[PDB]
Amino acid sequence: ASIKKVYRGMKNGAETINDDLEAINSELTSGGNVVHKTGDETIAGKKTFTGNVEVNG
Amino acid sequence: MTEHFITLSTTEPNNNIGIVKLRHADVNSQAIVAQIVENGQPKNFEGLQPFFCLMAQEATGQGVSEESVVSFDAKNGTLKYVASDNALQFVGRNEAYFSFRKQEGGRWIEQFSTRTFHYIVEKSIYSQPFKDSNYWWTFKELYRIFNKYIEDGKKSWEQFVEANREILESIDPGGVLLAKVIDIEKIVNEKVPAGFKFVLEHDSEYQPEVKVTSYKNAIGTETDGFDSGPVFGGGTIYNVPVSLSYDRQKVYVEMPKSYTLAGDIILIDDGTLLVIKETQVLCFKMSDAKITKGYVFVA
Amino acid sequence: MTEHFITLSTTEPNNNIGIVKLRHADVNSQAIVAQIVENGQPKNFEGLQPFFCLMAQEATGQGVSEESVVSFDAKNGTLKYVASDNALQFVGRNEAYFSFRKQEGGRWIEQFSTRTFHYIVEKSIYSQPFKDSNYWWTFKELYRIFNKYIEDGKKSWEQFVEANREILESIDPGGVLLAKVIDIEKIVNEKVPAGFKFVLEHDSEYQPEVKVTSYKNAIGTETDGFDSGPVFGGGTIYNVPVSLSYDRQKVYVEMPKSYTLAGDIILIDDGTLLVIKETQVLCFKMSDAKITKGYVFVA
Amino acid sequence: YRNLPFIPTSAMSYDGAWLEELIEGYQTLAVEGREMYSLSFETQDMQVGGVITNVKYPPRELTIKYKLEDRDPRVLQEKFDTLKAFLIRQEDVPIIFNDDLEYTFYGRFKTADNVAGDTNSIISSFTVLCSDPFKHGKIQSVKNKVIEVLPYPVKPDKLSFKLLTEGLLATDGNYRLKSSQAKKGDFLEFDFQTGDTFLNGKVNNNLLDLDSDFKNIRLTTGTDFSSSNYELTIQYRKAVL
Amino acid sequence: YRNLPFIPTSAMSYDGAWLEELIEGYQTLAVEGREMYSLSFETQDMQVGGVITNVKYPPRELTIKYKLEDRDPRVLQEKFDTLKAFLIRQEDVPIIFNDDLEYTFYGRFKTADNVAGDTNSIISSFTVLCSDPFKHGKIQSVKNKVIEVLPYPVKPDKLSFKLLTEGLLATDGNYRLKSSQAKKGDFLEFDFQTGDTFLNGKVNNNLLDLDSDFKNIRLTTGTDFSSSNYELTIQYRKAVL
Repeated sequence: ASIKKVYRGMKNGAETINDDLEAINSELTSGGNVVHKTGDETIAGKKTFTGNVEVNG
Repeated sequence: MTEHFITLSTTEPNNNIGIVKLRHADVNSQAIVAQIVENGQPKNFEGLQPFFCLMAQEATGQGVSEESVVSFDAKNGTLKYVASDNALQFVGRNEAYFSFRKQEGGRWIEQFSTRTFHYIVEKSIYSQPFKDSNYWWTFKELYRIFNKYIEDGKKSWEQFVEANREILESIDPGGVLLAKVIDIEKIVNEKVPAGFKFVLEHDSEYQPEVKVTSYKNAIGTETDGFDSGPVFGGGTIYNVPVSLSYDRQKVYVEMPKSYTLAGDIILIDDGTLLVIKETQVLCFKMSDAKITKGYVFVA
Repeated sequence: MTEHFITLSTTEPNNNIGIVKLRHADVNSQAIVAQIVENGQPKNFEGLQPFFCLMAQEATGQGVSEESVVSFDAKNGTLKYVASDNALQFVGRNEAYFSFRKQEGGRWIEQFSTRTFHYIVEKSIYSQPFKDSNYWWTFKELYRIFNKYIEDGKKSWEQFVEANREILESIDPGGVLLAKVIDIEKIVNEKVPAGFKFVLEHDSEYQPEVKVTSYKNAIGTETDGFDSGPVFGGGTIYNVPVSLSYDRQKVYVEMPKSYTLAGDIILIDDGTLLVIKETQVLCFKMSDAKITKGYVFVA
Repeated sequence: YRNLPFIPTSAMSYDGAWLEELIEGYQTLAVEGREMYSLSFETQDMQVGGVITNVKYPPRELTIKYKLEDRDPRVLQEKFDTLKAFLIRQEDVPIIFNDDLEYTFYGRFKTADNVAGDTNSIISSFTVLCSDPFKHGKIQSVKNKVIEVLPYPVKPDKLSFKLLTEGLLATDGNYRLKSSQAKKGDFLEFDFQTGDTFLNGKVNNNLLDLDSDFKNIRLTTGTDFSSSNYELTIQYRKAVL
Repeated sequence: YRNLPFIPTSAMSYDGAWLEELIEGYQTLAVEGREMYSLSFETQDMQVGGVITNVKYPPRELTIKYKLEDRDPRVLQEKFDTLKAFLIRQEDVPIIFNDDLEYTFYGRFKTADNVAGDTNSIISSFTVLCSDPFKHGKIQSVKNKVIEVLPYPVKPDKLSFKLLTEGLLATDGNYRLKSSQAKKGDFLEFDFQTGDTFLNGKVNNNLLDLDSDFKNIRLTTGTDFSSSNYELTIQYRKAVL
């Protein structure tokens, strides 16, 4: 997620933090670079599943 | 909002059965949903205005408590009464019922009422008296006195300044001149860009726009640590009036003499620089260029 | 941190819940995870702030507290209140409840409370000493000492002016400086942001840019109706000099004394507000934010 | 002056009416049996200790201590004749107490203790047998799951199912309610616990539930039926002993 | 001023919680039956004297004298409603007394004594049937032999065996635990007395023990199982009457 840097004596201290927290939380539900439990997503790289895999589709 | 469902009768001799319990501090939420039934069938009170009648303990007379019900369906015999401040005033074990009258004007004609139901009100933090300054109080009492100290205090200060103004101001032919000058001297010290000059060195060959803001108790600048100040995340932000002067790779920012601050100069990664002296922060935001150095102007 | 899972009702007594036991000196660890239920179904307190309400000690009348709940989910009706010093003040049995309140600045819109629950506070090796409540004494002593400043301040100021009586009369002969200063303040009251402060409430969390313009005889403002004025469409448009001051969701617009206009405040449903007094209009244009309320500043 | 009927602290509301209000001179003095309940046990003792075979919940009877007085012996006799007529009932009756107004018992008059034939101010007691030992609170309508603090497992009153898929398969982990070849495509199913089953509007007892379905289901403090296949509206009453 | 809950000398802990702590105004006055135990006897009397056929250990019930008081009759009723809900249990519950904290009883609420419907300060009692009349102390894990002073023969909780030879033949002189065709070459097997048997990690209840094996074994003060063929880890709890 694209986040702004927090420093001492920042104009709008609380505002910047709120926007940073909302930007991170948005990626926890949809989009970004993380695989979600909901929605259609594309995954790249060697994924090694040590556990058991079940496909219903 | 919370609803309380009751099926009240006008024929069935209940007298006390049918409990409804609320509490003191419940402004406009706790509402009573009642079904009116006569001889096992719903009663149509068409043309009759419903009323919430309350028989309060140690507060009886001729009009103990009566409030008109606004939300109601007379065709099906249903009503919704939201408990008012008066209804919740009587903390304890009370009796209530619903009246229905076809009032013409002053004198009534037809008035039928439902059986009595128990209307009990539990105490709140607000209703319970608490000990303060070796005296017993309630919240509403102190809140009234404190707000009175604020209202009367400000009126007393407004008059103190006004009265002390007319002593020097009106009672003197040349005293007006003195007073006017101090006022102008302050407006020039605060609103006009005067006694304070700051230099901002940049990479650009042009004239970058600079915006200056002043604020106290900003994030991580408070005296007693983080979130110790009266206003979290910065107090009041003042847009500093500026008079811009430019040279090759140098910006001379002229500011009012009141915004004069000699503190630590902190340069951030981009077109932003801060001057921090304890809690007081002076912010410099530059567009289309990168700040390389910042310092107070010297002659 | 320790979690105490309990289910609290608004409509049923909370007697069947387990023993809620907390330790006296635990700081911010002892959390009460509560499920809010109403008539068997979960309650949605959307738009309402939950509060922990601990009632005072019946015997002494000390120990009353109302605290804002930090973590909570209004949609599902769950809250996680962490006990504070005031909550685990008294060692032993305590009587408290949770209230849900929607407050619009100072006035209460609606509030609904859960049925009272009981919790026990266990003895710790540590025992925190509590200052006997003196809100009334502190507030009135501050009012007393401030009024002492007004009494002593008026006496000291009169002593000052009267001692410098002759000096104040012999300061300016005739009025050469007075006539010069009156010309300075004439331009300071219209070009510098002087005495006129207007407050604009907004929906934005940031600092929106405000642009103020002054004009006479705009459409529908003329004295003798539409197109009755000398210049159709409006007269000369003056760009009002501003000294912007910002607070959370509030913009303090300082303007020159000449632009002082107390008329009808008309709010269009966007980033535009008007102050109309007969033919004179003062326009307030705001960027990247919507104006909610507009009023003249009062301390 | 005013001859106001007195209602004591622990008065009894038999069939919605107060007896002390009904009969002048009548007064409920004490009510016993409701505050404390005893259990029936089946024990299969062995060499060491003994295992519990079955735990039963006996129907409790509440003893009502009353005082009826009248100066005239003829009227006093008539007063009792009214009392008996009111008490002696062929079907069960809803009972509420002035001190515990929240709940409702469901019993019937059983036996009366010996009554003296002199004084003109008689104090006696009579017992009221409650077929169901539980006292029930208000009726509540909750969607899908019960989250309320339930002190005892409660048998529901009505289960309003609204299908969304092919078939109905209601489960909470312990009880499984089956309905094969059900009315698919949003059709209401009423399962009235204190009577019979319904389909949409009409009564359908024969077909509604499958052979391996449950109607002896009990609600605990954390019973969940919520599923994407059906929208359930549970109707129950809090039962206490 | 502090409203501290009072815990009496012989207070009862029902399911880990104190009732006097649970219910404001509740106080445990006396507890009877624990101090002395009675035995059941089967006698085959003859011409002179009479021989004892069998000695049985009946399940004892502990009667608990309590006092509940409140100024308000409405609240008092609610107080009892909470007490009943807590006492009335479907399964057995661990009981510990404030004067004998070392041991733990395992019983269930049975019958409550008659309760008055006036005063507002009630004093009565209730019996708590313990299916197992032994009070159990702390759980102890001892290797091979029990040398502790055991007042009564104790049935173990878990027997952890570790093989060294071909077959398993656990003996103490009276009891013989046999397991033919066992897992030779250091294989752990759990004999959980309050459930089933285990083999290494997997549950093997059907094959583990032989037909002539014992699971009714009792530990005396001088029980020895120590052998060169197996390494035993006995897990037991001291039982007292």
